[PDB]
Amino acid sequence: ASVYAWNRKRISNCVADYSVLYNSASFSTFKCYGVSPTKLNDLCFTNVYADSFVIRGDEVRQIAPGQTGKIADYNYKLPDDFTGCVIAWNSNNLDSKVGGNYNYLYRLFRKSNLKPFERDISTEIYQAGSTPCNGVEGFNCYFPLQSYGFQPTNGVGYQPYRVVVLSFELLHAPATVCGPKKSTNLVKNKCVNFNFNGLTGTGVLTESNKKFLPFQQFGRDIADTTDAVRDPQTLEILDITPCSFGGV
Amino acid sequence: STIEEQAKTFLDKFNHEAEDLFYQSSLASWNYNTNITEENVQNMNNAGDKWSAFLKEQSTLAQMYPLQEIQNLTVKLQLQALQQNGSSVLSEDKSKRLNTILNTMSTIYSTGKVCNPDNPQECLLLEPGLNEIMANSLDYNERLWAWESWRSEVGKQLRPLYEEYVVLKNEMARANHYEDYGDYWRGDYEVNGVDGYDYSRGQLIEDVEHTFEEIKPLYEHLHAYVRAKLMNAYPSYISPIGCLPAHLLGDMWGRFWTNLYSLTVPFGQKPNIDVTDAMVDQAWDAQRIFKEAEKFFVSVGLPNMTQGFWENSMLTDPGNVQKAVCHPTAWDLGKGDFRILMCTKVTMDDFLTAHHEMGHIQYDMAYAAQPFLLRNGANEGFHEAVGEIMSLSAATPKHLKSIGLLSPDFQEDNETEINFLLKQALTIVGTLPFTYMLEKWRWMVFKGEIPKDQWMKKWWEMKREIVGVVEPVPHDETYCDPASLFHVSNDYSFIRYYTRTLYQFQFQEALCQAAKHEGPLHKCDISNSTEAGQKLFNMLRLGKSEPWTLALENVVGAKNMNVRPLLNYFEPLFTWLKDQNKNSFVGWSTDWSPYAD
Ligand SMILES: *[C@@H]1O[C@H](CO)[C@@H](O[C@@H]2O[C@H](CO)[C@@H](O)[C@H](O)[C@H]2NC(C)=O)[C@H](O)[C@H]1NC(C)=O
Repeated sequence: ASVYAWNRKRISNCVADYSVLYNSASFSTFKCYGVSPTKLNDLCFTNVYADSFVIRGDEVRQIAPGQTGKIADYNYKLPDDFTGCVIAWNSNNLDSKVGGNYNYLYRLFRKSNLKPFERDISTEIYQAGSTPCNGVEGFNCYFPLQSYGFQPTNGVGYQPYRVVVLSFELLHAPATVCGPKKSTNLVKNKCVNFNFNGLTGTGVLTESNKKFLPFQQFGRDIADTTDAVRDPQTLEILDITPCSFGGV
Repeated sequence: STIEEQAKTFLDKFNHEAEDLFYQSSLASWNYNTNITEENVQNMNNAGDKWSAFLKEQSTLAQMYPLQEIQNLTVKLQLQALQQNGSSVLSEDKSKRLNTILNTMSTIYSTGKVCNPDNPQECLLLEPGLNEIMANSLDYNERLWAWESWRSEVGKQLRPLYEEYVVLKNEMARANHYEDYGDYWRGDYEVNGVDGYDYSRGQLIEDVEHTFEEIKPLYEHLHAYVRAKLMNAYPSYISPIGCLPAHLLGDMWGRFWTNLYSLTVPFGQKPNIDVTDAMVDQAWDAQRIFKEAEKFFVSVGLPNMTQGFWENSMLTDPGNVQKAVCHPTAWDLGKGDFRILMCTKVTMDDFLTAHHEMGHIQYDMAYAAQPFLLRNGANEGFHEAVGEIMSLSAATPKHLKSIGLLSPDFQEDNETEINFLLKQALTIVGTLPFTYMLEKWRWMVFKGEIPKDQWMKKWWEMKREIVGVVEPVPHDETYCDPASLFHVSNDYSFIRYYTRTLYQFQFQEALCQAAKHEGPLHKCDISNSTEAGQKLFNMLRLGKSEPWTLALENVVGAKNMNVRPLLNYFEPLFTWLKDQNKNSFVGWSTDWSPYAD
């Protein structure tokens, strides 16, 4: 969609794999504000707002925290305390066509600057002077939107550029967006330090004979000591025995 | 509220609108040129009319926004360029009369035909008939007959048309607070409001006069040697002391003396600089030409060029289903659209012409970030110079050897260098006095100082004193030979060629200095030189926002016009001409004429 009508998507209750986009190596711009891309991968966020639109290359700098401009102030404004990142890539092969891809628009004219994280889709003719527009364009009255001009021959500052802004959120609401929790291989019959979804126990894991219930996750003993855990991956039960120890 | 902010917002929005509409108009022109069809011509005409109407409306709407209280230099320059209404400064009737006169003059020049007296039914036009005859046939009688017929069938018709066109141009120039149309044209080079770079219209005139004065000995020696070779070819047609014939200059108006290189070659046995044999043996084509040119672009530091041009623009003649213009054109369409339209063949000449055209195109992307009103050169002699410096550098034997066109076993002796220098002088140096005199003549013709009843009597006089060329047939005021030229017959400034030549010589010298070149300037090649490309792009990207004097200072360090690069380039040729002309008369005599014995 147009930048003044930026597509807002709510990302939550899902695993957000930032590694694939961090290492796809095909995007012109990847700017992370407030947190490095690697560290946010192993971090949990309550929500993500994904604002996707198309702007020009020169306007790419406009889409950044603490920036002012036509796109920054009349189409999409970012708060200074930005948490997510911004990913932009050339769309000349897609969003640029022979004759001019004029479908896209941007709010060139507006009566006031946009509030951060606000979208303006007003189509009323902006009144430059004191002369009323009377519902039509003319003197002191112009359309608030200018059509984007995209052609395959355009330069870096004039080619189409799809921009996706991933703002991260973590607040009193329960955290939803987390990266892929890395899982290592499985070992057995060896005193190892394990962690199954937060158990963080240490011992020797052996093949179990007891049968859990499908809703159940891990067993327990009379002394309230963990003694059997079901694998979060392939469904099987393992008895955890304490590491061999004694006196000498 | 205030004029400043409202004018700036209007400037931005109508700059976007004008960029879009100019792109549409140039796209219609490109469609017409690639395929000459009735729908294509109609699209061309409609797009041109819409663009002109919207440009006039935007110019008027900017006119009601005063520039008195606007202090932004770029905004002021853009709005002043818009305010240059030109022919519309007069009444609607006067503008329509001027348009009709210009159209009639252009149509007469283009459709002008010459018919042999023996065969009245057989008639030939100027192009390609007259040009081919005058560049190939060496017969004095046939060349003189073609000269007289072309300058009579068109000159007599165009004389009233040219006179009324000049009168109208003076009228609008006076309505534009200019002394004459020459002043209006020179106002493009004028710089105002810039500290340390202001340029006046008379400054250009005096600089051109001084440059021609310091070039005079070299041109005199070159003309003397060409004349001597001409008696060597025409013993009984040209006096050793008298001036050269007008029709024996190679072309119709004497613009190019390259056609005389066959008869004025320093050595007709030594081979010339040409790699077309190896070029066609290497299975090269137009695609190979363009790829090698792009490789040369990226070799000098210039960035890789967009694939949109490759997937949009045409290279060779698109068969016979549709007709494409073979004239080399570099279309800076707009909205970042850049295309090239030429009939590219497997030849060295087409190689150099294509190199020139992608030089134009790269200069077009150079000022892409500038606004539409600033999306052009500072003057009319920059883009052609930018293309020609690259074309000449690629024409050097070093570039051909690097790209495989010339074998490394090739020997570079003084004979080939002298032949190439003389060929360039006939192509380049020969046209400088002619361009200078023609532009000056048009300047006082617009000024009206020279009485009309002896205008021709003035022209041939300056054909003798300046060019050193005497007409073979005397022409009265009925003849309008200067208007027989395409530029005069189509409202084109002619000083652009001389200015572009001097600019390109300066640019070549600057690029050679940046490339740490050692030796003759003609063998200098900017290939594989990042510093030269960067220095060129320092002025390429500036566009027309900065004064042209600022660009010249950035490139070569000379604020005003310079001829030192020309002297450095042609010093071997100057020495050779001085050595060869020691046994022949130097200069020319105005009194002698072919029609007087
Ligand atoms: C996690 O995903 C893997 C996908 O491979 C699932 O493991 C597969 O389970 C089948 C069951 O027969 C085996 O044949 C494959 O060899 C397993 N692949 C592996 C271990 O890489 C596993 O079931 C999933 N865990 C769940 C759903 O809890």
